[PDB]
Amino acid sequence: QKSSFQTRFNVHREVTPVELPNCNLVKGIDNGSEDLEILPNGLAFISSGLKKSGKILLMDLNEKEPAVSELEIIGNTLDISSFNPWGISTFIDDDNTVYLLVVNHPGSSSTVEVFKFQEEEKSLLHLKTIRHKLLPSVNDIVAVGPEHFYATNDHYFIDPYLKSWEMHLGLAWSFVTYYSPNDVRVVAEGFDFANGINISPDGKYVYIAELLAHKIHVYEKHANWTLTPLRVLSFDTLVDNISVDPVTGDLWVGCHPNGMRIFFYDAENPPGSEVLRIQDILSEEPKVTVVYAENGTVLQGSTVAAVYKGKLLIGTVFHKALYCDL
Ligand SMILES: [Br-]
Ligand SMILES: [Br-]
Ligand SMILES: [Ca+2]
Ligand SMILES: [Ca+2]
Repeated sequence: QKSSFQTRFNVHREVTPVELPNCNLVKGIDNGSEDLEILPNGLAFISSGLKKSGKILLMDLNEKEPAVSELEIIGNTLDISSFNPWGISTFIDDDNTVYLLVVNHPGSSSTVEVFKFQEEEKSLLHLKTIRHKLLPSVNDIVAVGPEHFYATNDHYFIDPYLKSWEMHLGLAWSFVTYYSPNDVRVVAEGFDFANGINISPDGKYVYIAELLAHKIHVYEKHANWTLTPLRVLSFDTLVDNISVDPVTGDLWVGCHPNGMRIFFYDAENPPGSEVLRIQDILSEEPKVTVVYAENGTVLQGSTVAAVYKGKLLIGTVFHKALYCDL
């Protein structure tokens, strides 16, 4: 028991540094940047202020030193006042409309909010609130249409007091749901805190991070939307969000080296950050490289990292964000 805790929360881990030439804190990000996603054109959406307001931020990564702006959410179908965004995902339709899907925790429950991005206006037009009995505790999603996605539930329970028991007992009842207007079903289950999720650029593989098991599961994804287990990779770190580079298919993964520091926050012992790159994920020996790692004297609690034209943007649960030369 105390032993399965020590191993799940990686309570002994310390971080060997892995430095990058020229990293700057992103001015204006001080209360989290837990998930982010960069469009083919170099615009980056970042969710923030996870639990100032909850906000969706925008950076144009083509700029020299991109400044962050807050997107204005418009519409009457959403109460912005309890907006508490977590994972996000984007979907670009055949006419090039950009949809942004955002996991929301307005109180103890979960929804997925769907927005249309209005580029000229720098605004997000709310379209729909999605909720469902198979989306009890949503952590992140990956969109495969305007209202179609796979979602991880990082717990089975909705009530925060039961969630906490569920996590501490190690039930491993976290699960993944495929959501679409006519067909919502469980596609995988039995995880110890499923969390990041993404898809290969050809749509044939789904990747799921299992935070407290320290694993990334690769599933074949089929024409009828079902998933079947294909590979599992293991790590000496808590894997959080997965980003996928569209040119190569590489995974870029934000990680928490030591789970004690990220789960029991202590300002005198803050969590560090760590970013992995994973290549040739189907091969017999996937290539895993630590691209960036530190103990938190600069960036605390890295959750996500993605690359665009030689630059690496790294977000955190509740702290800052870093933009680096690769
Ligand atoms: Br519940
Ligand atoms: Br750490
Ligand atoms: Ca995401
Ligand atoms: Ca997370």
